Amino acid sequence: AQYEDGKQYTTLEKPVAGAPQVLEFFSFFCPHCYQFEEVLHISDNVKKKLPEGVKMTKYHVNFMGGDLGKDLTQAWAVAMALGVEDKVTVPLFEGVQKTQTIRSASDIRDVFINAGIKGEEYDAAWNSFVVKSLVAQQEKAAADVQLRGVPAMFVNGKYQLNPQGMDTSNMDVFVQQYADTVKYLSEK
Repeated sequence: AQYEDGKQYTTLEKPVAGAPQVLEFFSFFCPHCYQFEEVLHISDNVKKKLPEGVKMTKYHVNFMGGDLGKDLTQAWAVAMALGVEDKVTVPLFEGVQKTQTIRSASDIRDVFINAGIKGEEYDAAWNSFVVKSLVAQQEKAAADVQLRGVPAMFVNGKYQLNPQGMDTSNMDVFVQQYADTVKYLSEK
C-alpha cells in the first residue's frame, strides 16, 4: 500500500476508547515541538486538510523539565481554560528554549501578563478546580497512550503518526505528507 502500518504511522496494540479525534502532545522543553510550532506549523496545516466535523486537541506533558515541566502543564491548562493558547504558545517556547528567561512559575506568569491576560484573571484560573481537572485530563490522555515521547499525534485513539518514516529533505514536503497522513488516518 502507499500508507503502511509501521511506516507513516503505527497502530496502538491497545486502542483508546472515547479519545479525541486528533490528539497532539507536546512540551515547551521539546526541541522538535518548537520546530513543529514555529517553523513547520504542523497543527495549522493538519487543520487545513482535516474534514469538517473534526475537533483538534493539543496537550502538554510532564515528563520533560521536571518541576517546571509540571508548571508548564498547569499553565497550558490555564491557557486552554481562558482560550489564550494562540497568545502564549510562541512566547512560552521562546522563553524556555531561545532566550531562557523562563525559570520559575513566576516567569511563566509574566508571559501571560505581557500577552495581556490580567494578573487577577491568571491567578484565579491557576488556582481553580476547572484548571485542576484540565490538568488531570492532560495527564490521563498521556497515560492512556503509553506516552514517553513528544511531539506525538494520535488519530481517533487508534493510530500514532510516525514522522521518522517521512522525508525531511524539504520541510514543506514533510508537512504535507504529515497532514495527508492525518487526513488518511482520519478517513480510515
